[PDB]
Amino acid sequence: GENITQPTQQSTQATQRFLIEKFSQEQIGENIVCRVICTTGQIPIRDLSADISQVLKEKRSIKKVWTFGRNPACDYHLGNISRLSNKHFQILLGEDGNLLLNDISTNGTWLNGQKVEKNSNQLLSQGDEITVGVGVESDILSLVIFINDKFKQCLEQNKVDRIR
Repeated sequence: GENITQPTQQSTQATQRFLIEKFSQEQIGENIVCRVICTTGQIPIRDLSADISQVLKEKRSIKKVWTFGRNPACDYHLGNISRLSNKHFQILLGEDGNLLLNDISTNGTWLNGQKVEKNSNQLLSQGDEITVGVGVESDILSLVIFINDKFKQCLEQNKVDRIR
C-alpha cells in the first residue's frame, strides 16, 4: 500500500490540500537563469529567469538584472526600510552568458562573510551567498542564490564552432 485508491470516510477538504499540491509540484528550470533563496528570511524564494535564445545570440540579446529592495518586485517586492530592505542588492545576468551578482546596499554588503564593494558586479558562484546588515550576530541578514545546473548543461550542448 504505497499509492492511494478507494478512500474511506475520514476527512474532506479542498483548501489546505491544494496548498500541498503546489508544494510538491516541481517546476523545470531549463530557461530559468537562477533561483534566489534567502535562508535568513529577509526575502522569500524568488525564481530568477532569463531567455536562453538571448545567450545563443549574445551581445544583441543579453541584458537582464534582478534587484532586491523597494520595488514592485524588481527581483522581489518588499517593504520600504530606509536602512536594509529597500534597493538593498541586485543580480546581473550576461557577460558571455555567465551570471553576475551586484551588491547594492546602503552601507554594507557581504559575500560569504567577506564585505565587498557596493554596486560591484560579481562572478556567479555555485550556491553563492550575500550577507547584509553586519555588526551584530543577531542583526545579520543572509542571501543565497541557487543556480540551476540545467542551464549550464544547455550551454555546453551548444558550443561555438565553425569546423566542417
